[PDB]
Amino acid sequence: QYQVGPLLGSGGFGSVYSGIRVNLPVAIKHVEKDRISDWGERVPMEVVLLKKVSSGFSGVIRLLDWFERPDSFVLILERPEPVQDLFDFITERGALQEELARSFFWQVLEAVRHCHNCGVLHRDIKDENILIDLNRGELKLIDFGSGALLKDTVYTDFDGTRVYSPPEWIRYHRYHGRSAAVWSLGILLYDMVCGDIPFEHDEEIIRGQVFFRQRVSSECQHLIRWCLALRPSDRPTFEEIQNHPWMQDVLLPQETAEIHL
Ligand SMILES: O=C1/C(=C/c2c[nH]c3ccccc23)Oc2c1ccc(O)c2CN1CCCCCC1
Repeated sequence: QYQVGPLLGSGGFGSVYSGIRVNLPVAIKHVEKDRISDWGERVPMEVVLLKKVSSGFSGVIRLLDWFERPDSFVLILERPEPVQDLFDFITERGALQEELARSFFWQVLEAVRHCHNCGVLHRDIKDENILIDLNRGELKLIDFGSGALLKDTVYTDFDGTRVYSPPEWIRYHRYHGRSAAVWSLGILLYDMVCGDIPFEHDEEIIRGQVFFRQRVSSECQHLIRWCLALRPSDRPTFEEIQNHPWMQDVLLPQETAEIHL
């Protein structure tokens, strides 16, 4: 049913190949049964999570199908072409212009709101888990493998990216969903405007003091420092982020593509 192309990447979860449906581009993701920690209804949680979010259009990668095998699951995912993940795109072009960071950040926030509206919390938002559809100028979120059903009580597990994790996890091994998500969005927007993440080490995370290494407007610094408030409840809601003066007059993905890509 698919034509396996070349390997696109791999970790200790699995391996993802480029592929063609027999005519659409897809990505074929192989996950080891040995290596899954969280299961759902029996399937890897990613599958539960993607079915929940994969209705309709959005800035989330769609699950086209999946298969079980003796020792592994295989997920069949949308693949835009051409595409570049945001970690790459930042490595290559350095810190982004504010206008482009605003366009990308908005789309991320729309994708994250959509997951929450569907009861899904991603738990590993970061540049590497974001794909850019270069022709249309649209961002898509990938890798729901550390996700969870969204809930209002405390989380005690985390298998996301440490440097993107908030102070309350580092210190207490506890966080709530939306507020830990807003923190990682703070790390992400800093990453976009500065070209790298603000904190490398547990104690800089706990300290939460933000130093800017690049010229960044004041409103953006304000937004970033707000998402990165040490007390969870001092962090903005998604709505407050989107009503932030720095977020006004965002460009369309298509204008973003014409100007910047
Ligand atoms: O869940 C994953 C996914 C889904 C895709 C859906 N369409 C695509 C198109 C290209 C690449 C990946 C995809 O790609 C994944 C996933 C999990 C881990 C991982 O290391 C990759 C491959 N990645 C490409 C290289 C950058 C580092 C991470 C992203």
